[PDB]
Amino acid sequence: IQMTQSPSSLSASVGDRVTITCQASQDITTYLNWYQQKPGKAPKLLIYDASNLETGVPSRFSGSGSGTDFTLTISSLQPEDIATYYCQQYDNLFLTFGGGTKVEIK
Amino acid sequence: KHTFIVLYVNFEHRRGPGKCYNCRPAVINITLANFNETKGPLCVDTSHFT
Amino acid sequence: VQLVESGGGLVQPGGSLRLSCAASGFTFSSYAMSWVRQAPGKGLEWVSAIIGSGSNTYYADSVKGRFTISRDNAKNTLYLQMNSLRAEDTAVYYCAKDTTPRPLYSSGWYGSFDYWGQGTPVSV
Ligand SMILES: *[C@@H]1O[C@H](CO)[C@@H](O[C@@H]2O[C@H](CO)[C@@H](O[C@@H]3O[C@H](CO)[C@@H](O)[C@H](O)[C@@H]3O)[C@H](O)[C@H]2NC(C)=O)[C@H](O)[C@H]1NC(C)=O
Ligand SMILES: *[C@@H]1O[C@H](CO)[C@@H](O)[C@H](O)[C@H]1NC(C)=O
Repeated sequence: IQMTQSPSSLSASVGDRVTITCQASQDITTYLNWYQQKPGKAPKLLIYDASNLETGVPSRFSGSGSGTDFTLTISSLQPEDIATYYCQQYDNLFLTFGGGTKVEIK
Repeated sequence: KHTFIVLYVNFEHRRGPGKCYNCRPAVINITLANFNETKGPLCVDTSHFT
Repeated sequence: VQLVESGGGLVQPGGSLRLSCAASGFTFSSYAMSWVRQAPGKGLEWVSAIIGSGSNTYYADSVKGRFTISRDNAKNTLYLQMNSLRAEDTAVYYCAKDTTPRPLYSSGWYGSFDYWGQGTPVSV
């Protein structure tokens, strides 16, 4: 199993409604989760089961998808959101990470 | 002789328009390996089992 | 819930290392934990995983047959047995905790990691 994240990099300004997607290449149904990666730091969990907001994360994040496609949306970009993002599946014990993506300031 | 009494439990939420999570699960998998109701209960007959 | 690692350094290819990661602030035996490394300029690649009871171990294909994963529930510690390190293993390693608590008598699924440690890079 392999997953592709598109786009690899994009730039946006404060308040932009950034939308990002990653493809699973197989029927994953709902076993997907999103992560936060501020470079120079270890990752953190953002959304699990592709739709649940973790208790330690602000409500400005949302996600949806099923089957083979999956999407992550940011309601409004804030100055600390500039960091690497990652999607990873758990429909198989040999779990894999996505191709990676980076958001940039503008 | 060794007999393995393996119990498998699996359940999931009903796929549909509602992405509810705190609700009770709707579909239930419970199996007992070679258990088969028409044949009767699975009784261990070997000296050792787990 | 704090995670701290150790064992970073430089060794000639073909040697062995004893990586470690200590955990505290939660019931150690109730959560599966995994090792993952990030190569310089690349993303995250999974190394190995283990169940809370330590009865089952998992490895990726590129990692298969090369290293051994172990854990000690008495001391709340994680160990990774580095063996025959190739040049492509030069990266930074992270120990993570699975979010689902499972009974000690149960072998179950994992995947939704929530807490991570500081990290420990290695060179070969
Ligand atoms: C309810 O859950 C049980 C869990 O046991 C499911 O049974 C499992 O079904 C799959 C698909 O048929 C089996 O996988 C394949 O089975 C053959 C058997 O010879 C094996 O050669 C393949 O390598 C592969 O494992 C699986 O083994 C089987 N497990 C058992 C213990 O029977 C069942 O399908 C589930 N049903 C529903 C409706 O969710
Ligand atoms: C096992 O149970 C099925 C029903 O699920 C029954 O039709 C079948 O005959 C049983 N198997 C044997 C080998 O008797």
